[PDB]
Amino acid sequence: NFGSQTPTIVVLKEGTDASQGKGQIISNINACVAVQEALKPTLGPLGSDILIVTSNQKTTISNDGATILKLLDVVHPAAKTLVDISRAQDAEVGDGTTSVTILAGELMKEAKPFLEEGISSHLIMKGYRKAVSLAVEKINELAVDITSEKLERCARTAMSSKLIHNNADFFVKMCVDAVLSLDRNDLDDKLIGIKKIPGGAMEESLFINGVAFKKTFSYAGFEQQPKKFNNPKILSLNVELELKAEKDNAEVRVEHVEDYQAIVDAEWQLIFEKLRQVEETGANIVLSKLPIGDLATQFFADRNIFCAGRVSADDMNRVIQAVGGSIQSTTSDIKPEHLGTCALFEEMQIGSERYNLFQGCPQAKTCTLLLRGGAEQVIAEVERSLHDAIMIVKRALQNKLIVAGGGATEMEVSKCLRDYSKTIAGKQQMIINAFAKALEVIPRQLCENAGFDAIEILNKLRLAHSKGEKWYGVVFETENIGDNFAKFVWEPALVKINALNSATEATNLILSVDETITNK
Amino acid sequence: SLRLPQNPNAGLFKQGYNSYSNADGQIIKSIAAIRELHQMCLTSMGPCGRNKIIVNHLGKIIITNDAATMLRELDIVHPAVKVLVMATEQQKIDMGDGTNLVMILAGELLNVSEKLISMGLSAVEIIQGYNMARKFTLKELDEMVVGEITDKNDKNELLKMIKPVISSKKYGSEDILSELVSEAVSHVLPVAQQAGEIPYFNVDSIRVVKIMGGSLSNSTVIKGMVFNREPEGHVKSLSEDKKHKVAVFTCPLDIANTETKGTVLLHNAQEMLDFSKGEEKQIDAMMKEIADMGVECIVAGAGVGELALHYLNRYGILVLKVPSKFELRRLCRVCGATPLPRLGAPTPEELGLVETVKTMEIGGDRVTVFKQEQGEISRTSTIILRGATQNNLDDIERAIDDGVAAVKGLMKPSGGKLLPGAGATEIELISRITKYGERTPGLLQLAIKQFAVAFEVVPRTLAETAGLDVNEVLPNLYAAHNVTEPGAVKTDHLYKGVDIDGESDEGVKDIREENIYDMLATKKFAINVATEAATTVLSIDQIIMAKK
Amino acid sequence: SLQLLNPKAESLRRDAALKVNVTSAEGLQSVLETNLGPKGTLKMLVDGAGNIKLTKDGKVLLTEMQIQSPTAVLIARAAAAQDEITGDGTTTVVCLVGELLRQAHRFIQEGVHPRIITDGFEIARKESMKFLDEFKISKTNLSNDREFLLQVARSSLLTKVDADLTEVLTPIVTDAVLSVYDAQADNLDLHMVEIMQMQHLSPKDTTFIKGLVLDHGGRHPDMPTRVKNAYVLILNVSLEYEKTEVNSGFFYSSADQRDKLAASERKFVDAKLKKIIDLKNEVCGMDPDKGFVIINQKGIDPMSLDVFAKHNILALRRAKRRNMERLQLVTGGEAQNSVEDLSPQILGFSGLVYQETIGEEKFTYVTENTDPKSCTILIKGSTHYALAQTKDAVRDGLRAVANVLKDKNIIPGAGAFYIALSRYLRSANMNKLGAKGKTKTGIEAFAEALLVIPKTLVKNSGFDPLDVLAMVEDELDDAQDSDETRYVGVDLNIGDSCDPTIEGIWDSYRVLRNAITGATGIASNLLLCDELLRAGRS
Ligand SMILES: Nc1ncnc2c1ncn2[C@@H]1O[C@H](COP(=O)(O)OP(=O)(O)O)[C@@H](O)[C@H]1O
Ligand SMILES: Nc1ncnc2c1ncn2[C@@H]1O[C@H](COP(=O)(O)OP(=O)(O)O)[C@@H](O)[C@H]1O
Ligand SMILES: Nc1ncnc2c1ncn2[C@@H]1O[C@H](COP(=O)(O)OP(=O)(O)O)[C@@H](O)[C@H]1O
Ligand SMILES: [Mg+2]
Ligand SMILES: [Mg+2]
Ligand SMILES: [Mg+2]
Repeated sequence: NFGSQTPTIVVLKEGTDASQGKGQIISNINACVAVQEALKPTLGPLGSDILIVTSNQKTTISNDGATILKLLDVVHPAAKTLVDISRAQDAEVGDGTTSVTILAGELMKEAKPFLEEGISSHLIMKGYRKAVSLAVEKINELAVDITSEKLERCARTAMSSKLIHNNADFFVKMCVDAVLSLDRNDLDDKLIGIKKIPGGAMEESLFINGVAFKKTFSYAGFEQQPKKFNNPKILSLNVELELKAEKDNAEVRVEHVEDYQAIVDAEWQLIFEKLRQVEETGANIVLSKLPIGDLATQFFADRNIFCAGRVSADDMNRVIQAVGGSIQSTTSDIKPEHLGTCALFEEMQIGSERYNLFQGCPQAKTCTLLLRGGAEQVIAEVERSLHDAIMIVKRALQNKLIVAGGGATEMEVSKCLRDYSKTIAGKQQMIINAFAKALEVIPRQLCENAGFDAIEILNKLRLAHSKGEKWYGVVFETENIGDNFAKFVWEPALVKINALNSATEATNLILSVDETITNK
Repeated sequence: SLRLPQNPNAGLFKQGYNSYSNADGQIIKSIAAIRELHQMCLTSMGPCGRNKIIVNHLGKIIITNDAATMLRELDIVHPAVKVLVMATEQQKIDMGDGTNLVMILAGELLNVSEKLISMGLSAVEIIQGYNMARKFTLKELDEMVVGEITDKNDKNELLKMIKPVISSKKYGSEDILSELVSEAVSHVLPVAQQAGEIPYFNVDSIRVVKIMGGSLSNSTVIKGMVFNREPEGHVKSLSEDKKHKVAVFTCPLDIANTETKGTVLLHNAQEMLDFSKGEEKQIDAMMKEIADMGVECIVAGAGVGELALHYLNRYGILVLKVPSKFELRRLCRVCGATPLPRLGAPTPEELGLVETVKTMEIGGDRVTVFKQEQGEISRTSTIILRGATQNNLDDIERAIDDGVAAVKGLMKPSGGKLLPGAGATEIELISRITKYGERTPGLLQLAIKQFAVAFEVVPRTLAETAGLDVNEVLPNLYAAHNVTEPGAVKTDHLYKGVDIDGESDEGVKDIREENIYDMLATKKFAINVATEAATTVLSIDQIIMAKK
Repeated sequence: SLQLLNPKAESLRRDAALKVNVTSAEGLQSVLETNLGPKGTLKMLVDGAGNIKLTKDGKVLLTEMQIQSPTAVLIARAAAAQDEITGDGTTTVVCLVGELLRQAHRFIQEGVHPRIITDGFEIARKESMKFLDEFKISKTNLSNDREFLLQVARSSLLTKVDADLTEVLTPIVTDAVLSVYDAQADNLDLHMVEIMQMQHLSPKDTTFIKGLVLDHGGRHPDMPTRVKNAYVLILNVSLEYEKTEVNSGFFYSSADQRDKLAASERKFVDAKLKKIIDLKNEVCGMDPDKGFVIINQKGIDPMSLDVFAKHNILALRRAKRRNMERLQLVTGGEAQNSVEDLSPQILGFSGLVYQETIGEEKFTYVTENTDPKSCTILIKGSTHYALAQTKDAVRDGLRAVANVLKDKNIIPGAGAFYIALSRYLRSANMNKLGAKGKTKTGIEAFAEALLVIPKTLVKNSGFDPLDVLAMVEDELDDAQDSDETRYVGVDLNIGDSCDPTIEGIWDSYRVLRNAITGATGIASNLLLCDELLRAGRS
């Protein structure tokens, strides 16, 4: 009435995306199948890697479902479910991140034609949620209660599909010793902190019973100190050893000029009193989070006392557990008993960077190896490969469960699901059998990357499960199919349980969605 | 002829202002504007309801099946639709249960009102019709009630309460999700049987901490609480029994600096020598009175200094950061400690009791646990919720808030007063309200009649979302109520309802053995606020907007 | 609702459309009502080309100025139909429609439906016809008195120009319809009078000519301008051939045949002109003071002007189509196209024919006819706008005096019919109601809307309308009881009531008929209009 136009009131804002119809949920499935296609050829040892460069021109080379999806800023809402399960699988277990993604995409891709039919959404979710309960129980029967024979074999399989798989003869021998230093019920991940060294060859690495940290600063009296101590003693400090303000303030009134000379000498008196208390206990190695001034390091440089600074708190916490000492933020409360010790000390040239080596302790909680390589991605790939393998042998100590690898777990579970679907209820026979053949995507693509024909493989797996009761899987060496127990290929069961639970939770999340709202 | 005069005397108001009167079918358009988002609610009610993706301008996504939650993020232009947003927001704040109903009922009252206004009924009579129907609706809800709880704590009774509530939001498996709530409700309640004390319960007591990884079956019920903190000095498993003591300080563990220009002043060298050692001896002397009381863990409220930390970890005193007000208050309720801001001796009566403080790897990050034991129970327990997708953690967490909100419904009224669910409570009111229309004379009878027709949406929605044909399932259910109460007592035709999965025909095998019911307090305010949503939209005949 | 069909559409419904119809009518009323009466103001229609024109008629003001509003287009179209059939009373139509919508909208705001309001206007309209047929008076026009036609013409021409020019021009209007009359057939043509546009001495120096006046002069100097006795001869075929319909060409065999084929065209010219020369000497040879003029519609060959110039023959060309009917009515001749048959009986007669050189052109004057059945009016003026002003004055004044002969009845003017019709439409007892408390609302609205005409005349004169109408009301209160039929008017000189019949103000019968009928129909349909819409493809 107040205007000749009379505009029609739109419900939502301008620019909001479309709504209900035909093809809304199918677009979310095709969006997941699109992301699933990129991670498709990266499966198994005979796969490939993915090269990505973001907007900031940071090069990265990897074949991990979490790392590839982390750098890619995914804006599609349904596609970020794959990002969440990858980080959830990477945070806890650290292996098989991909096998969780290429599996959830197949369940959603297998749910595509059922959604085109008149099947409701809840019927498909009830099938997977009822079938995954039997798959978890079936994997408990596939897994063994192994206790005999007292780590070595589990690490070789976790290093697959990336760089150090071929060098497993050298890296697995020292990687097993990394977790044996850690005792039960603690399992501290920060003690396995490893740093970057651009330059060198990966073969020249070695095992270290302690820590090796960069100094990150050149002091005036650094060269005067000896680099080799026969019986060193470590003492960790936190007080700032330099001439400056004492406690967060600076204001000094002086009336007489005779006392003006004494107040300056008092500052010189207390700073050497602070340093002399460190000298009297016989601490050869001095370490502090805060900076150390030139006055202190030259006082230590005269009488053969090494010192260093500019280190992080995470590095300091690794130093205490390696030497077995403690933190002392006051020089007056220093006692002889709290000083850590080791066998020897030697500063070595490593990639044009100096590192203070500690090794030979009788009881060390720390394993820290120097990663040297040609490119910055080589040292990064060796880190992620070891970080994924160290989690497997870490949790192998927590519980002793072993299942057959090479896609053998998926086939044995699928056969019982076909028997369970054959028996009862009629309607869900198509859904469970659809879940069965969709679960076989792991050995499907594992052989396609090997160059073998999938029909001859998949026909041999099904008809040979009777004599191949449980340990029946693929073998890449002889170009044939046989028992995996003789080949000594092992893998834990925790990757399989979390994969199906995360994949079943991922597909059921957006299967209960038929809408998409995007404001602005 | 080439151009109109374009609404003269339009300069009375600005060009951006527009009027919208009842004529020109605009009230029909407002009903159609409700119909746009109301159909979105059809596929979100019930156990087979489908969640919704809502991508905000910031990119924060929340996937959900609940009305009140989804309507917060959507920016709405139509004011009549915003009445439903604030009506459902009132439903979530007060009762925390029955928000789709507020949306699906009040939208259908406007739908059937589209037929009434088109027939020629005045708007004043329409409000009088639903108000007279509301007084009869709330009256009969108290009459057809069956069953009661009568016990605050029981293993089997809580399965009847929590399970029908969380069945709508993230149904999944029934037992693994219901046991996490029924175990946590028993921990926080002050039972105190045979004392005559007033019960008390807080919604903020039970709180869920989201941790990625794991699976839904690995979720456990923690007696205490949890944060993602790191001890500063050292970590301790604390295998020593003979329980430790707890002292809570809200001020930082440091020297109480002067609020007005705290600056050093040293006139001579004698003060320079003693000022460095004076701070060490002063901080040490304050820790002696604290350490002699046998305390081994202190929860700090703000940043702690390094000198104070050096004397705390000397005697093995754990340090915990809680840099906020509510995070510090929730922890005192567990151990039952009374904080004091002074840095002196904690009082022995005020010291808390915690047996063990463990630090283990759950989500890959460092977390600190405060599990109590059966002896010396505590309140404000937490639930470790494990899942793969962060979006699913958000909706399951709000399902616990809805379940915890349902436990609040037992404290204020005299008891439980459960009703039959699965559409049985809605379909019974259709016959009672229809009979009420026949008893009253006047032109308001059509308003009473259409009020009953609006209640068919609950069985029609559950039959549509369940993948069944509503034309056959709905009238098959009417046969149970068209055979009305014969001369025999103890008639069991009231428990007939719809069924999502199973037998043909659909009248469910009772909602009985199934153990699904509804709360009276939810239905009272839901029908009240839903009628107010339709009252305010139908009572207004002119709408004025600005800038659009 | 209309925006869903066409977003580019608009609609005003049931309150905004009513204000548009009433405000556009009142806005059109407030601008155009000032021209009503003799004291009205003059408007200057200055277009983009700089053409200046003075007028007071609402037809030409609305024709040149395009109307943007949709309501006023319907009122302008009503003024067109009024000016078309009648030629007078356009200002009364727009004032009645504006006042009827004003008085009606006063009651629509009181909660009355437009249907019964328009029902009262139609009953009030039919009641006015039963009042009008009794109010008129019959006179005998067989006497053909000049005094009645002068005062009737003076009433119509005073509303166009001031007094001194009206007295000069008011005999010209009465002289227009002297001989044009037929008692039995009752046929009277208005288009036979010819309006010539020319610049001369002044507007106040015009005069009436009995015979015809053409705007074409003699091409050759040798032909005589003064002719004492002329026999006209009507030609229609072109003496100068424009083009041969069948294509042809003269292909000569030798140079000797060139001038002979040029003479072949001379033979056909001499063939048709020889009968013209034979027609001259057939009447009488060597007769002084007896010319012979030829009026041709199409062009004349300049080569043939020497033949007409030797025999002293006046030849004119490029005459108008409607003038061919006017020649036989004035001169008493007979129209002819070809020259196959000729005789002295078909020829007309004229007592005096002369020409005058005014500027770069010459005008032919033919006067002194025996029994001419037509005439002409020279519109002389001192400018361009006075010609159009006097042309509109004559074209509006010819219809007022011509209607007296078409129908002998005539209504007194000076607002006498509008004042007398107000009382008659006050109380319809049991004559024509139709319903209780419904039709009477429209009867009151129609009665009050008719009295705006005498009030508008008083507003232009500069006196109070309520004061001068109070004595008019008091006069007619005692006139009914005095047992004497008396018609009262409105005198704008002193501001006092008057007698139209005594003073000399009259209105035509067909003006009030079409004005009340056209205004009531447009006022009814605009009240029934509840919504305005627009739609189309740009
Ligand atoms: N030595 C091996 N022989 C056969 N199959 C293997 C071997 N090592 C790994 N696999 C298979 O490769 C699959 C993927 O494991 P892996 O490469 O460690 O992680 P990702 O899933 O990220 O590729 C597993 O399902 C496993 O069965
Ligand atoms: N398994 C089931 N069988 C039959 N009816 C059910 C089942 N689960 C839920 N319902 C019914 O569906 C209705 C959904 O209520 P709803 O408004 O979604 O609750 P909330 O307020 O928690 O969202 C309930 O009132 C209940 O009666
Ligand atoms: N001299 C006059 N005195 C009083 N009224 C007059 C006079 N001349 C004209 N009128 C009134 O003006 C009205 C319209 O006359 P006129 O102006 O000639 O037509 P129009 O308004 O169409 O130009 C007539 O109804 C008549 O009553
Ligand atoms: Mg791997
Ligand atoms: Mg509920
Ligand atoms: Mg006139």
